Amino acid sequence: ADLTASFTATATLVEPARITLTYKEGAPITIMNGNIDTELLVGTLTLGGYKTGTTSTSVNFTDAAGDPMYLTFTSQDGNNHQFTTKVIGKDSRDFDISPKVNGENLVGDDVVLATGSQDFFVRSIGSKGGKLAKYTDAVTVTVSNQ
Amino acid sequence: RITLTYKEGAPITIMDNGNIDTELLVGTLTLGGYKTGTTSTSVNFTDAAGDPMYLTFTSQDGNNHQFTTKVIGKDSRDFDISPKVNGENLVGDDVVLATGSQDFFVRSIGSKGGKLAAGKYTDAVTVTVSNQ
Amino acid sequence: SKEYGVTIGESRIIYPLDAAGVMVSVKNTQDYPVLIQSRIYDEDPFVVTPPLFRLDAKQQNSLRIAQAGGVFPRDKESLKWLCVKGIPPKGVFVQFAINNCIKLLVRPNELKGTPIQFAENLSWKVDGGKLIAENPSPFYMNIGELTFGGKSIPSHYIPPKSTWAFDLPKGLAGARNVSWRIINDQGGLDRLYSKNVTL
Repeated sequence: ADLTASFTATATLVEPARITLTYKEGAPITIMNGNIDTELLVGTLTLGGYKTGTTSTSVNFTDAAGDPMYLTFTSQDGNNHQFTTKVIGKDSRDFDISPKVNGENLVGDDVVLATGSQDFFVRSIGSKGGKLAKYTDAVTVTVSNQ
Repeated sequence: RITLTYKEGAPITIMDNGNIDTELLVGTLTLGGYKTGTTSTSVNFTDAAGDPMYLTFTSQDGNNHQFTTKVIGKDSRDFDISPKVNGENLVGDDVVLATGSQDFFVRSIGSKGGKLAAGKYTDAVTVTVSNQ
Repeated sequence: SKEYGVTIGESRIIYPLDAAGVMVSVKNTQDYPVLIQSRIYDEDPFVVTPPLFRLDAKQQNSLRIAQAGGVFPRDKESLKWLCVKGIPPKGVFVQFAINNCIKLLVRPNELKGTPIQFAENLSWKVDGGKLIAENPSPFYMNIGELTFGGKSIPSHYIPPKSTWAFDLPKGLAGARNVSWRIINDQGGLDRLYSKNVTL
């Protein structure tokens, strides 16, 4: 004879929070009057690992200068020369978008980041001082996962 | 009377590719109340998906995310015991069951058709024990 | 080029109010050792142990999060952030550090049910160019997918027994159909709910 029974087997699956970041160094930079050229692709950032739905406002690149909307690079020599950069990217429609940088967005509306990874470009602005003569920044990339 | 109970294993971590690791102990089915001499081929674990050899678990979110599992017990010498799952079996893992009750481990295979979402997964499993 | 990465074993922590502690895994996914620095922020009753420790290449370790004291509403969830930073070892040079932050959801045992049981109950309205959600439940409703008039809207949590207003892109003039999924306790995108806006 055949005898039967049943039970509902159960499983719990969990989604860790993975954040990755790749930095690809841009060309070396050229002093022209003591100006560097504007829109110099300083470097390309690729943020990855995040869950689809992660937004641009949940990403905040911060540094010690704390200048809202700009990352500040400073000379390693003792002379304290400085220039500012912006962090910007493109959405699926090719519109201009930005993460927060020191807590504020430079350009665009809040958007959902591209699936998988999102490129951001670090682009030079200028230096409100003037004459630039290694320049360094230490940047924290904070992602506030949904 | 045949009994079938279950003990859920550790939470399963979804990998970056949306898949899961193989061989994870998803949970343990305990079969009991069968006649002495009952063999592994008299035991057929079935579910609605009906995939021969495999049990399929489904998300509870209306999104039908699925993963498959195999059902493998171990004898006293740590050889595989393969009951029938949806009518089918591995070759050579036919064995007389432990006396009284027998643990069968539900072992992960992986995603069936797409990236898995975190949450609760279930499979309503029926066991039929023949030759009783 | 240069590579960075911090993995936390879950994307949220559900912390039962008054519980001794919880554990969460942290993984250094890189080929160099880092310092793991962990901090709690408001939306110090909660203590992270260890607050700072070394984690070698491809190694995993666990933090304990423990509540010592503190006072929280019992009619509602509270929200904190656990932030986990991987500090790497020390003409343009830049060093990065990932600060991976996840919601720490403080849940009274006094609360009935779970979020996925009340996710349908969100109600929606357009006021002053914004899509406004009302959450009558005592849980944070962590929206993970939101669409209005068939257009994607960057999501945000709706706090307990409260509201959130979302900015709308252009072209949603007389749009009324809202769709949403919350993120469940395990970090998964939950079921699709669909509903018309009211006046």
